[PDB]
Amino acid sequence: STGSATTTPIDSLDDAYITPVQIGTPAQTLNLDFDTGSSDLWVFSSETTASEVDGQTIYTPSKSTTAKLLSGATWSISYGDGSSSSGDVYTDTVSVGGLTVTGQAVESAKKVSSSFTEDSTIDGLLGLAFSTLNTVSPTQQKTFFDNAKASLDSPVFTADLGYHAPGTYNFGFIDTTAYTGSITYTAVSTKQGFWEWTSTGYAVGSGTFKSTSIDGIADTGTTLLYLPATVVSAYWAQVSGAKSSSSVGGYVFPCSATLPSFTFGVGSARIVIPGDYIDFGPISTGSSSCFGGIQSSAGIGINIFGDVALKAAFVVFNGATTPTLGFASK
Repeated sequence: STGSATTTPIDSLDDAYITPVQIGTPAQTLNLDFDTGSSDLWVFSSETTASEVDGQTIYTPSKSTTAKLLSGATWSISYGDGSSSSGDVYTDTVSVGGLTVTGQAVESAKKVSSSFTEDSTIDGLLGLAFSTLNTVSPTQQKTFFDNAKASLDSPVFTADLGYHAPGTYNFGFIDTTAYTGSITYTAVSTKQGFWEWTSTGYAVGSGTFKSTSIDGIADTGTTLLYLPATVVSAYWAQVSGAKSSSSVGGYVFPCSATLPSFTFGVGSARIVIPGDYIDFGPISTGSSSCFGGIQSSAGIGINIFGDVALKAAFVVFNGATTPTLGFASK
């Protein structure tokens, strides 16, 4: 089997991407944030505290003939941005782009933090990291991908995120028309439960490539590119007037600037992020200070190849017995 679903930016900045997901019988379609940095499939639901719902589409298990309470199971998750959610668990039929899993754990939110409430466009998350990170207790649950894997033509999924445009998540096949040149594969460590890999270096604009190992995670659920302070300083030093602002929470730059590209290494291959991808616009409406898309990972504890990086590539998440990651230009 295979699946193929379009993923669409939630706003004009590509802050996140939503992908329609069918849950239950008859289908209830919710728009979920596919997150390769976490491993819970959770949804706004008929159980979510009413004051914490503001425009989201909810899953109502009582209206699904295939829903079953997973008795005694609870979940609670906290994300790197400080947001959180928690609740109880149903199993139900879940389909993505024509690919169906029966008995998927669908984590129903009883509570969500303010950031989720305030984002009316995201109806929940679909985790695509390793199932060892799944938060369901006392019986840990598998991700949609883990459940689907044995049925897939090939044990892979691909992320093809657009810049200010829709893109695609495919399951079970590699669309050889969706990228240019060849795919370069690189080793993954699953020790922390993430799609963790080591980039071979970077360049700023037309500058020389610096060969240096940068361990980080491929995380579709993080907007920006978070890298070591040394690397980030080298980038922003090439932008007149750019500075790190503690009041704003990162690097800002004059909105009048033209940003240089940023290149990252994947083995001997190179992925180029155009300068425009690094512009996150005015810090507040009407400001002439713009927020940068490359930020320091210092104090996160991990480097994160978020959407800014991933959208510059066609990315293969290879979930074979020995997992790997592939990157191609597109």
